[PDB]
Amino acid sequence: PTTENLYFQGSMNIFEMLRIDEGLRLKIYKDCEGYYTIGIGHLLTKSPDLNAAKSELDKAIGRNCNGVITKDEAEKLFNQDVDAAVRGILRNAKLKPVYDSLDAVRRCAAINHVFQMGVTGVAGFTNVLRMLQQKRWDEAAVNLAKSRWYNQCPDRAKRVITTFRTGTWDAYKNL
Ligand SMILES: OCCn1cccn1
Repeated sequence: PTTENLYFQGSMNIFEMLRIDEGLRLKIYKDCEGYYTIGIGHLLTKSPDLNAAKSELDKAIGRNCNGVITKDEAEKLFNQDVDAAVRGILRNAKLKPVYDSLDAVRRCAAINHVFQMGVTGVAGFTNVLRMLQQKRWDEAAVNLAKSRWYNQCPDRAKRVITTFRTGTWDAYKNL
């Protein structure tokens, strides 16, 4: 690895990771599962009603947005959502021990997974959690690749799975 290559891991963190997996959109759009989303992976509602999405948006941002936000607002909402995912892991009796056992890079993958699926969804992956705690990385990655989360929307999940396998940031290189 070059001097520049060795600096790459210092440029990656949970924010940069999710920013790549979720993208950045300033107008309401439907994600790969058909759910109204905005910003950096902020799911507004699972309701099919765009008015519901707009109502949630205005609530979240605090002004009359009419379905559009600024980059600064996207970033603030993103930081709030990341904090929520971390807090959700740390207070959960099943996820905290697994998270604590992980290295720094896999901890980011854990937060990313919770950001995407929510706490109960992730806490339901009983086998994967045991595999991770036992450092069975290849088995964990194969099992994640069986999930509906990954299979219904592979591009948003693939990088996370690779990161659980390797504990490096390589899947986020060379976009
Ligand atoms: O995403 C599976 C790993 N994980 C552990 C705690 C939260 N997530």
